[PDB]
Amino acid sequence: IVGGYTCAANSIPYQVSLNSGSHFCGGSLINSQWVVSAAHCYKSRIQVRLGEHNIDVLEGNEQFINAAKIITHPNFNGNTLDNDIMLIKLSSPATLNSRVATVSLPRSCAAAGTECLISGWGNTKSSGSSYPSLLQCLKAPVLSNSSCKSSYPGQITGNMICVGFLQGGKDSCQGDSGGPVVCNGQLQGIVSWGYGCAQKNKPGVYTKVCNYVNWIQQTIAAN
Ligand SMILES: [Ca+2]
Repeated sequence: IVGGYTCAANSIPYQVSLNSGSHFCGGSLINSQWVVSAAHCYKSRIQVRLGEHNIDVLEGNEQFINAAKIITHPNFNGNTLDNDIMLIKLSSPATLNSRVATVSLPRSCAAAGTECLISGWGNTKSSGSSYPSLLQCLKAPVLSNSSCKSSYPGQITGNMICVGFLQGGKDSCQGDSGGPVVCNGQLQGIVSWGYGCAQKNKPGVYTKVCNYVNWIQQTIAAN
């Protein structure tokens, strides 16, 4: 997250880190046995780390649980990033408490202008690199389809939204991928793609979760 602030410890209790030796992408817990993330973050072995704030220190709130099943959307397209969404089933259920909690799926899609909270342990610099140990937060609004499609002509499908700022300076980046965009208590976005991070006139683009509630529910019931 570029241009953000350090979240209060354990204030984002549905955020997960996906780990394969080290943190590589984010995710959100949506029920006790299932995490949702981005399909472009796919790898064959993943450990899910819940209850994290500082990813470099063991703090005593953490649960580390191995993924048992990894399911990418059947129509994910690696060229356009359409349908960039993946579900992970945990090998044993997470135990829900004050530091580990689910986030609701969306009851409807969101209005332009809606304010949201984006979080993750991705890159924090817009020139260079630096990955933080402490979770970072950023508040940003859903952009109208007009501002989003003008930024990326021909590249925005019906399953994508833009959230962020056209002046640059504040955005998600590498390592935030798969993490949550939560607006009025509902998971509306998954960090997906963009041109660079925090560039003027190039806001982040996010998978539009309100189109996938049926797929998520049907996949959970079947597995
Ligand atoms: Ca920790």
